[PDB]
Amino acid sequence: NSVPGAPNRVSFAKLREPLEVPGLLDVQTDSFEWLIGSPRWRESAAERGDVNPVGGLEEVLYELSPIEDFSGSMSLSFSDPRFDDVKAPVDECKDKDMTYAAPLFVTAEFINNNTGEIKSQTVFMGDFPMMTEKGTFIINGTERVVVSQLVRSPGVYFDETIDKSTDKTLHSVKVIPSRGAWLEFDVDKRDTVGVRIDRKRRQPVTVLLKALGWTSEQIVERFGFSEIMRSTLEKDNTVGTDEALLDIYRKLRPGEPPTKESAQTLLENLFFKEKRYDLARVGRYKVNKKLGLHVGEPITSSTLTEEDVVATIEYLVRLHEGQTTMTVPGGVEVPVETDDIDHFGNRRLRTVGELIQNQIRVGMSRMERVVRERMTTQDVEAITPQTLINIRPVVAAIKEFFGTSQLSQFMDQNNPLSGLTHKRRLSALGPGGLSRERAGLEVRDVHPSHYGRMCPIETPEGPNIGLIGSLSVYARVNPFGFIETPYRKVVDGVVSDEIVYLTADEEDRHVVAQANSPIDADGRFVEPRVLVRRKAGEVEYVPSSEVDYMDVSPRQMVSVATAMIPFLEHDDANRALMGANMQRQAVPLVRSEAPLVGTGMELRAAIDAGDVVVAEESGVIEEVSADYITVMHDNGTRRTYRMRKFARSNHGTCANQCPIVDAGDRVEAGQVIADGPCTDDGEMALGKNLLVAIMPWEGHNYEDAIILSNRLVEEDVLTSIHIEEHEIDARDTKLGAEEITRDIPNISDEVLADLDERGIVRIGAEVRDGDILVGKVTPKGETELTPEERLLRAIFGEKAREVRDTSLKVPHGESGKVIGIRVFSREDEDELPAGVNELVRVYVAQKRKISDGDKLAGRHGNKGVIGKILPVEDMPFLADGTPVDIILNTHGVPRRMNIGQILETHLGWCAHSGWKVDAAKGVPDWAARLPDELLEAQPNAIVSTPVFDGAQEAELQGLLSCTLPNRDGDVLVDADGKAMLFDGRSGEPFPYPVTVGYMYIMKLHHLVDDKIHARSTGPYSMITQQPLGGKAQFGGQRFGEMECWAMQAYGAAYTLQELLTIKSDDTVGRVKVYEAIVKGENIPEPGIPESFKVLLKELQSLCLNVEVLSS
Amino acid sequence: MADVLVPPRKKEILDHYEERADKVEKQFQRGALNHDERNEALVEIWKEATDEVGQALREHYPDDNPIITIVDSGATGNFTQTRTLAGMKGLVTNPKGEF
Repeated sequence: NSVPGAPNRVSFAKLREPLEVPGLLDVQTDSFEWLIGSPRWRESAAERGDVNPVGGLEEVLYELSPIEDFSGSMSLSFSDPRFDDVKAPVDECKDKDMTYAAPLFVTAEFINNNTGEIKSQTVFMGDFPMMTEKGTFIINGTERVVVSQLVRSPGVYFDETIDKSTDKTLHSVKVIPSRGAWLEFDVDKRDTVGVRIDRKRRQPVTVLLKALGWTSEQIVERFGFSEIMRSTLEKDNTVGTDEALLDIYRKLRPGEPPTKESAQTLLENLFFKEKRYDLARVGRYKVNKKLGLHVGEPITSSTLTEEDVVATIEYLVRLHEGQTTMTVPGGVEVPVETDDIDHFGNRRLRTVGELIQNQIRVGMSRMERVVRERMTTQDVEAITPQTLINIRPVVAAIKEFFGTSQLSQFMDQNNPLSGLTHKRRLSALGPGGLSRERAGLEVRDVHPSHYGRMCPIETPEGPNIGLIGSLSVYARVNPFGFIETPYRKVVDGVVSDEIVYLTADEEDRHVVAQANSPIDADGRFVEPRVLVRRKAGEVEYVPSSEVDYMDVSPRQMVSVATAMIPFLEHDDANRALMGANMQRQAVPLVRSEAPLVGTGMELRAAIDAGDVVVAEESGVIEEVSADYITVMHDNGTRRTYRMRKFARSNHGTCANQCPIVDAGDRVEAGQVIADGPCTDDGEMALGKNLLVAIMPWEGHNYEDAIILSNRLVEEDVLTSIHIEEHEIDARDTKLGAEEITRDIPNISDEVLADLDERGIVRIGAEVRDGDILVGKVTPKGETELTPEERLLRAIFGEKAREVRDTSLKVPHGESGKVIGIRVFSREDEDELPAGVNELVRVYVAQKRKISDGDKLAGRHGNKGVIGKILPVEDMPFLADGTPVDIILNTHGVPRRMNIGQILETHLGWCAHSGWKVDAAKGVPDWAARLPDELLEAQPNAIVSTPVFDGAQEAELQGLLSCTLPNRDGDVLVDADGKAMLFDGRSGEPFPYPVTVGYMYIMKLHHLVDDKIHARSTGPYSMITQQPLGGKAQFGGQRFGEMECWAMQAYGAAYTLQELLTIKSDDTVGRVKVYEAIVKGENIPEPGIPESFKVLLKELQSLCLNVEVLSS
Repeated sequence: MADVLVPPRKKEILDHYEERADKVEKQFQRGALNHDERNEALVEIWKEATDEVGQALREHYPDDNPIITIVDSGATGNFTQTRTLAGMKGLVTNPKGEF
């Protein structure tokens, strides 16, 4: 709905969602254009936050502006950041391995104080990478995405603990700011108040308070009610600002002469001279709200105010006093609480914009250091910002960020959804966050503030559960970086349509209703007792007068990928989590059938994932061809959209884009104009609608295994194209030059047949494991030839041609056609890395079909490998003769608590055969609440159940009992949802009816051909002489410690000796074993390994005489 | 889903225990007991409700019901999973460990 060419997909939504789904890639695009200062963000600020522009780069330049020397005679202020046009379009950068960037121009200005000048220029600062339209950076030629990170927001954290030795509440504060220092005001076991400043041996308050300009009389003046502070005043043990600050300098700076002026200046230097202390905009707003110091005052002065220090002390001592609220003079009062390190009022989103700003700052500070050092060395009346600015540091910083960083990951793009979900990802395990070992187990739980700001379902199921999540559907990131959330404002018991966004703090302040509540078509609630959420996550039945906010819609708590699971509310959270994590692993099939039963998020997840061409402005198509669509935009202009037929993804999968329009169709702006890899008419389609029956059949579908018809293989229903890339470089060598040439030393003309002339294969040659994709010959020089080899060479008339062969050969088990060959060479001026005269990449590709061991899964977590692909005749067929296509198992359904698949099954059948609500006697109560034009449906008619307002079970029962017959008079599936299957193998009918239906299942990217592996003898490691590791090489499987225990427990000594001596390390023993096997002799007695001789020489190298004496 | 039968007598059981939950909440609202004791009372009342719903569910099903046939065979799955499939989920834990 609301998309011009929308598949007419009838929804079961009883409710009516007011707000549209937002610009699902705004968390990336808006952040980046905030960094730049695009006119888009300028107008967005004009709307909301028009106080002033902060252009990211701009803020960095202003804060740095100016670079003043110590003598204060010369100043430099780089200012006014500017961007040129991208050096190259996207596709060219992606093909030629260029980073998609654009230059930075900045007006530098150098000013001499004593004589008086300004030296203004336009300094090239560096080639800055640019976000594409899809929210990705093409850095280095790949497609990297910067994942948003969650980190603790700067601010004041008032927290308290208990002391089991005393049983007293001990309150405390920390003000951890950006680029500043740590400070702690604590209340200890006694009734005193430690003021530990910068990590070293506590302090009583009075020292600072006098050093802060507050006399003991003033201390009483403000802290009179504070009996604890009054007691600490009695305990002060010291009085006087000068003496107190002097003792400060003496202690905090241990042993430093406590001269007054250095101490006075040090107080500022650490806390008020902002060059060594800067709590940022985010922290400043946070603390302002906490202490309520200011409201309409612009967010500025990003440095500490002592006014806030004394307010912190007062708030802390009143918190220990047990007060409810506190009024600070000069500000509106605030309530008195503690803070948590999960509540999203204390964890913020350092989006891509802020991360790049921080890295640019790390660059700019180095630049400033170098600039000022050189300025001091440079002679005056001769220099200019061109001669001062070194732009190496900024380029180095940006490069080391985008490349070689934890938070800039290859966009996992198996299916479009995996793309749109690798964006919108929240990752707490980043530089500046926490490691997977320092991860407090309290950071992975779903604190009740996550509702509407982070999906509780979707997280990786590995050792990352909770550290990586994904944003909600409707979430929106505050300028400061706090995850806002839309709610509906209910006033005077009247629900309005004025959507208002709230952060977690105002979520705690106010009280929130539910969207599935009886609104009486006027904004009015119906029943007074209403479900509602209180501050601490509590759930309560408030009378319907104190509700001031209501949820915008159901399925607000949930991510993008999980919102695509029909009947989610029936599935358990474990299997729904699995379903969401495997809905991103489907592969693009060759046919891409839309799901028969789905949610509303199949269309909005494709038109916003970027893998579907979109008609920019209305027009009429003229030339629709498999490569280009020409649209005639009404007012004169024409535009040719170009496809990407058979383009390799970042995980080897196809990326075709075929058009869906005809030469006479009229299109509107924002319409789907061409499907992508996984799409059909614009609706995300990751798999196929396969007929499924739920009997356990002959033990082949035993313990999650799945059987298939041979129809799926034959008719190419499940079939994924995989395009693999191979690459050989003609690097220079000392002995000579490696030449990619057809001729190769021993290679005969038979194998050579494929190679054309340059050395590359011809587009289309069916290569198989061992073929010569690229023929490259490397100089070797003269080496001795064994007498025997010389004899053979002469007898058979073959000379040496010392130049040795190192041609590229297709890896084991990587057959297929050669889609295309790309040759980069230095002669063509291609900018290959130094030493590479030629780098050729060959794109082989295979049409992998479904196979025993391939992993298939539904949308409900019900994964499983393919146990056996049965022929079509030994498959339980219906009374109509139609065979079922897969057969799941029954025992996996009840104990995994995911009966969603069953409901999806039944509804699926209903949607295939089409129903006709028997409303001749009026609409039955079963459909009394069902929308119109659902009273009847057509065969193969598409339906949708939104997530949390889907098909009430009663609706499914009635629909299942109201299906129309196929072609004869034959209702194959009775009211119960089951059918009488005939055994295709034996012949007799099954004695009990069986559940059948149409379930939408996917093909996961865990194919067997990527997993099967074998080694008899292959490469060997270097330092130690073990077999190597991984499928890229041959390698073996780690016969680890636990397996050694297992075979010690059996008592198998000879096998253990084998596997640890003459299969891994016994260097002289391996060749003897191979020779004895070939000659057919007893396998030789094993020897000492090569890990009890390296040890011996190390111990005779650490000067510990380790010796072996039998006696 | 025609084979997952709900217990007819669930709504009456839930009303009977909802009255007791309401009364406990009222005795808390009138200050007769502190915050923890009412939580404990509600926990016990809803445990009783879970037991009663499970019992009614168990006595409702036939023996040839495939779900209960799978369970009482000892093939797989305890009875609680049947109780959660049909009937009542019951008490669900805190992130900290409480109910």
